[PDB]
Amino acid sequence: LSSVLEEFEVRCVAVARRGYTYPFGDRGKARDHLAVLDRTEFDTDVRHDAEIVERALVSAVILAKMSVRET
Amino acid sequence: LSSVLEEFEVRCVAVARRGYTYPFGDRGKARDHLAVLDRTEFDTDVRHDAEIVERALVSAVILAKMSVRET
Amino acid sequence: LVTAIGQTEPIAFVHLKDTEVQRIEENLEGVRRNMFCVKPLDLNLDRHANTALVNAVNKLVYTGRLIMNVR
Amino acid sequence: MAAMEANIFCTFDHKLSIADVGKLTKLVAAVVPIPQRLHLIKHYQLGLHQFVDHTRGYVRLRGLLRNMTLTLMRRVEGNQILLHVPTHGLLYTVLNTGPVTWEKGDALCVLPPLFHGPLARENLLTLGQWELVLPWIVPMPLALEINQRLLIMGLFSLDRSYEEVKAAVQQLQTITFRDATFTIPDPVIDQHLLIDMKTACLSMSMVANLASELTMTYVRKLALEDSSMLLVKCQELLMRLPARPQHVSPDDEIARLSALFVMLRQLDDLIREQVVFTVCDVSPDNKSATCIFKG
Amino acid sequence: AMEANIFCTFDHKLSIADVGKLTKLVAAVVPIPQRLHLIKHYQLGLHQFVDHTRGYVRLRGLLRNMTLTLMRRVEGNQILLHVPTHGLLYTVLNTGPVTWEKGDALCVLPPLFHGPLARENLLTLGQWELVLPWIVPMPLALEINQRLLIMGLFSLDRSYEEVKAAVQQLQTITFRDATFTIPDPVIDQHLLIDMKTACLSMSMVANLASELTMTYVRKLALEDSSMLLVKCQELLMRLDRERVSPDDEIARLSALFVMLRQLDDLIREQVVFTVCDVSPDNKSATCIFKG
Repeated sequence: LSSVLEEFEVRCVAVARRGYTYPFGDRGKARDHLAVLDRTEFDTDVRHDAEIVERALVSAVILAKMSVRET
Repeated sequence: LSSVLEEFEVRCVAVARRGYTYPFGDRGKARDHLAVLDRTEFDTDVRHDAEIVERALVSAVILAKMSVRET
Repeated sequence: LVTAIGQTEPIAFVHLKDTEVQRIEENLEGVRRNMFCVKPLDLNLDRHANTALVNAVNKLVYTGRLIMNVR
Repeated sequence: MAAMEANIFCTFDHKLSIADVGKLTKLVAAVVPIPQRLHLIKHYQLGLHQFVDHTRGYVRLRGLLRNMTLTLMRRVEGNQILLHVPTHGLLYTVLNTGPVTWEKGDALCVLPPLFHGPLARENLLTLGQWELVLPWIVPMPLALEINQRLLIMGLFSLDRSYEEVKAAVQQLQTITFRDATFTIPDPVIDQHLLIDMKTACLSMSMVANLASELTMTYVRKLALEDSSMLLVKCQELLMRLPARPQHVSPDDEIARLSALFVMLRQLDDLIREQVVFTVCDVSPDNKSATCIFKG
Repeated sequence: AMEANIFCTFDHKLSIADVGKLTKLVAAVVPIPQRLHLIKHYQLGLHQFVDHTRGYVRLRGLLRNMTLTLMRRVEGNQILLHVPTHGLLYTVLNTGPVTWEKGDALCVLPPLFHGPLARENLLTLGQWELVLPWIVPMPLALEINQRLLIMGLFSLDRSYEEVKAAVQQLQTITFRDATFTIPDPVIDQHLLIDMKTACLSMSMVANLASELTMTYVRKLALEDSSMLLVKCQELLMRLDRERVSPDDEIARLSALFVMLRQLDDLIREQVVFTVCDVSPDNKSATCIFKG
C-alpha cells in the first residue's frame, strides 16, 4: 500500500489548497473537514489505515457536495 | 484535452505563486495582472475554453517582460 | 597545537572511531597500490558525532589526503 | 498666533438646574477631553458625546478619543467652567470618575466607558437632549486586556459560524478583573478592527520567520528534563509535536533576535495605549489620586 | 525658597571616614520604592530587592517602578534627595563603566560584575550595603539584554563545550573604551527561575506563531488590496519546508498576547537622560532629564 499511499499523500493536501480558493455559503463549516485533511499522517501501524481513509472520505465527499450546493 | 488541459493549470499555479514575490517598478498596475491570472479556469463548455487561455496568456507574457524591464 | 618552528602539523583526522580510522587508511593504500581505480567510496562519517566544522573538515581532509596520494 | 491656551473656559448656553450645578462641583479635577482647543469652547463640543454614532463602534471610540486633547477640571462657579491642560512631566491631582480601585505606583490610560451592568448611570447630567460623557481612567492591566479581547473577538468571528460567535462574545465581553465586574458595549466589527487585525496578522507571520531555530524549539526541549507548573499548563496549548544544535553562529543569532524585538513592539503596541498617569500615593478614600506624566 | 528635597536618615552610627565616604558620591541616581517624604536608608538602592534564585530580569522591571533621585546634598543625620523634574538639566555621576559622550540616550540598568573588581568599595553598614545602578548609553542597553536572553537559551545544553565557545563570545561584549565580561545568569548549570520564565516568555510565543498564522491569513488575504499580506503566506508555506474545539482556539490565542505582556519588560526601554556637556576625565556629565 505504501507506494499508492505516497500518491494518496500528495493528492490529499492538494485538494485542500483548492478549498481555500473556493468560496462557500458557510465559511465556518468548510474548515471542519479541511482541518482533518490538513492533519493527515501515516503511522507505522497498518491496523488504523482502514480508519485513516474513513476520515479522508468524510473530508472528501461532504466537501464536494458543498461545491455542487446539493444539501 | 485529458490530463493536458489539467497540466496548463499546474504550471499556471507556479507563475501565479511567484508573481507575488519578485519586485517590480510598479505596484497597482501589476496587481491587476496577477489577480486576473488567478481568475483563470476552464468553462464547462468546450468551445469557450479557448477564451480563458486567449486572455490569461496575454496577461502572463506582459509580466515576464517587466522582470526584464523590457519595453 | 604545535608552535615551535620547523614543526608543521601533520595532516590527521579529529575525533573518529578506530574502526573508521584504520579502515579508511586501507582505502588510501589502494591509491599507492593501484591508482588507476580511485573512488571516494567511504561515507561512513556520522554528523551525530562532534559538531559542524569538526565533521565538515573531515570530508575535505579525505579529498586532501586523496589529491596528494594520487599525485 | 498664540500657542494653544493652557486655560480653557467652557460656558453653557442652556439653563442649568440647581441640582446639576452641584453635580459639576463633585466632578472637579477630572479628565474632560476636548477637540477644538478653543480659548472659549462651547459645551456642545465638550465631552465625548458628540462622537457617538448609531454604529456604536466601541473600537471606533477607542481611536477618535485619543486624538482629543485631555484637560483637567478646575474652578467650578456660576455658569462658568475652567478646563486646564497640565504641561508634560509635572504632577497634579486627578479624581477617578470611574468605579475602579487604583493601586499605588501604576500607570494609567484613558479608555472609553464600559457599563458596569446595572447601568444606573447616576444622575448622568443632561440638558438639551444631550449628555456629558467622560471617559474612564483605568489601570494598565485592565487597559491592556481590554484591547486584546477586542482583537481576539475579531479573530474568532472569522472562519466560524455566526451562532458560534455569540458563545465566544459572551465569555469575552465579561471582565472580572480587580474584584469589580465589567462588560463591553457593542463590540461591533469594523474596518478600524480590520486594520488593527491587519497589523496583528502581519506581525503574526513575520515573527515565525524571525524566530531562531533554537528559539521556537527551546520550549519542546525543556520538558525533557525540567518540570514545573508553568511548563505543564502552557504545554497543553501547543500541538503535540540528547541532540546537537544544527548550527550555532553567535553573530547570526544576535542579529535574529534584534530584528525579533521590532516586530514585538509592532505587535505589542496595538494592545498598548498612550500612558498618561503614573499615580504615587492614592488617597485613602479611593476617590482621588495624584498623577504625573499627564498629557 | 529652597527647592524641595526628600529627607533620609541612616540608623547605624557613622564614623567620620564613613560620612566622607558618602560625600564623594554627591550626584548619584538613587532608586526609591515609593515617593514617601521620609525614608529609611534600608529602602535606598536595589539592596532591599537583592535576591539569590531570582534573576536579573526581576531587577529590570521593579527598577522601572523605582523613583530615580539624585543626592542634592550630604550632611550629618539627614540626607537630601532631589527628585528630577522633567525637562530640567541634572548633573549625574558616571558610575556606569561605559564612558559617556555627547547626546547619549542614557537609561538605567542594575549593577553587574565579573568576579572580583579593582574597587568594590562602597558605603557599608552592618549587613547593609548600597548598590548604585549603571547609567549605560541606550545602544549598549539593547545589547545587554540581547546577550542575556540568548545565553539562557543555551543553558539547557551546557554539555557541549563547542556551545560554550559561543557563550564565551557573548560573555564579553567589547564596547569602545571598555572590556566587559557579562556574568552568566546560569549558576551550577541550573537556571534561575526568572531566567526560566524569560526564556519561556519568548519561545512559547514563536511556537504559537508557527501554527496560528496558517488560518487567519487565508481569510484576510483576498480582501486586502495592498497585496503585502498575500505574500506573507508564501514564507509560511515555505516554513513547512523542513520535514479541534472552537473553544480551544480562544484559549490558544489568549496565551499568545498575555505572554507578550510578560515579555514587554525585556523589550521596550525608557530613556531617563540625554547627555549635554561632559566633564574632563569623564568623572561625570550634566544631562537634561527626560522621562
